[PDB]
Amino acid sequence: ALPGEGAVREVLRPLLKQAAEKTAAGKIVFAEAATGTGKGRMIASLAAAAAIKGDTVVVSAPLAVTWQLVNDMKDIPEVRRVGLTLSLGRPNFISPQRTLEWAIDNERADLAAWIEGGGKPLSSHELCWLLEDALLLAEDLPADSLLLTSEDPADCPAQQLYVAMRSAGIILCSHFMLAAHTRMMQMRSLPHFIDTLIVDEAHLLEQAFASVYTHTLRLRPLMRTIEGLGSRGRKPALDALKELFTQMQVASARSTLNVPLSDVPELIPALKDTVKTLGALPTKGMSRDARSVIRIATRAANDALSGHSRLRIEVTPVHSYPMLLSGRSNLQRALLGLWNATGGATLVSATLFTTGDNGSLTRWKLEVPTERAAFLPPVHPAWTTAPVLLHKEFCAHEPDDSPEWATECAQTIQGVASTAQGGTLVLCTSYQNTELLAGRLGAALGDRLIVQSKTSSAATCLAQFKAKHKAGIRPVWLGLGAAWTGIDLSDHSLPDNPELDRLLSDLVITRIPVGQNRSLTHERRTAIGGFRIISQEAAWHFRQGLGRLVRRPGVTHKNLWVLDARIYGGAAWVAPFRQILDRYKK
Repeated sequence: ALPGEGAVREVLRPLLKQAAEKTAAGKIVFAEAATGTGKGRMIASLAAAAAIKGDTVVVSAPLAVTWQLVNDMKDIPEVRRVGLTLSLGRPNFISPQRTLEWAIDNERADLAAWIEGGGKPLSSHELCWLLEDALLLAEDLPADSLLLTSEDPADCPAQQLYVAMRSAGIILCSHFMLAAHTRMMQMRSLPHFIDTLIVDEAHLLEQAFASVYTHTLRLRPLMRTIEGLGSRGRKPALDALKELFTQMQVASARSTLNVPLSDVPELIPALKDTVKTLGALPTKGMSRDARSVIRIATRAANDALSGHSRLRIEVTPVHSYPMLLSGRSNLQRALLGLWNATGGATLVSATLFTTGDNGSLTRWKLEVPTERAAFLPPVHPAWTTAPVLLHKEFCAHEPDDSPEWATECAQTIQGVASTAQGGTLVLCTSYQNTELLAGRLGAALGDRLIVQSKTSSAATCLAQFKAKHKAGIRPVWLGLGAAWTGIDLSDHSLPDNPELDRLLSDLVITRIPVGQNRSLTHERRTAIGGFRIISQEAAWHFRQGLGRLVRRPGVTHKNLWVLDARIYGGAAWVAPFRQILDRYKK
């Protein structure tokens, strides 16, 4: 037996046994278990067994689920022997100054108010300024430019937090920490070699790598920084940034899209001049604020100049906030560098596969060597589907971003709000759909409707959903983005009475989530694999969206609605999404 195997639920013991075995054998184990099965105890036992063997063990997991992970591990007597610590590196926090400035710059009152409130945690010392919270507040946050770096002045609150939090057999870190560690490891805090790696919520890991390997040149705060400097080299740098912005206008007009360097050679002169000038103004007498701003800007411009990254131009015709994104479409090299510094690994997530035991997509995303992948059978008990009603109602008009489609879909959603026992989460695939559905549902569902938009984040909507449900209303949340994948809609006021959990009683998927992924990795994956990758990403996102209904066993009165007309229209390409839905009693 394994340390803490008695704490693990019986339904996970075969998964745990195979995972421990194959991980000790040097395999990258794929372990998918339904949310609410006690996966934290399984991970605790895996890490305890590995560290008991003398292995360096690292558990990479988001800080949202890290409190309970430490709680599950601190109960194992052998874990209390070999040591447990948290490597709360700088890739975990944001820069309060830069993040504030960004929030006012882009009119995000939620993010601005959270930064002004002290960055206190939405979910030793109290952890604040977390990157994951800011991402829940700005799904499109440019983490790269706002992450707390070692070049930040020590009077920064997040910098002081990192230094204080820098307070050993089992090391626990976040996905972003592990990605940044991989990056710094490959160049010419954490173990240089990972004997045993365990990744909770592995489906997020790839998104953490792409974020770490993305560079972001934001022109407005950079120019505003240089304006408040000495006149030594100010005029050339400002002229060069102006030339870069003009060239960005020209290059975005050149073709109307994630395009490479060779498609926009006009920026090449521009960025080289920019870097040159950003290195020519004297460091003598710059506060480390401006030092960070300018060095981050030079790094971003050089990564753009690399020719190995792909660029996004966001300029005046389309985006009031000028910005140059340069990300990698090929984290192949990065994640192989990771796995080569790893003896064995267990990837744990509620959603690892797409339409089956099929872990092809996820193995491609994390670039696991095919000779090390070990696909275990997924564990989904009966209670994930037993208290669920899959209703037969749906919108006849196909989802086409039209006024007519909104007019019909909103009637169906109105009926759902009419028969709902508690809250209702209506998942959407774009802000345009949210705005149309809000236009039709506003007057009737008043003081019940929550409209998630570019000005109302997923987490402010989450807090409001919880609040209006606590007040006895049956709130109806038109949500998107993290609402598909991130939110945990289980009533924390009823930890021991799941039969009374009515926080989310009716989930309504408006559209098949085709096209929710816009990352460079997925774009290249499509350019290689085709509609296979498109459909598999859709099915994966769809299973994630379904995973918001039943978060623990013993719940009752959960209703599921799928309004997409193509689901019931007899088209062949919608074949996977029906299979998943056939796991219910309609």
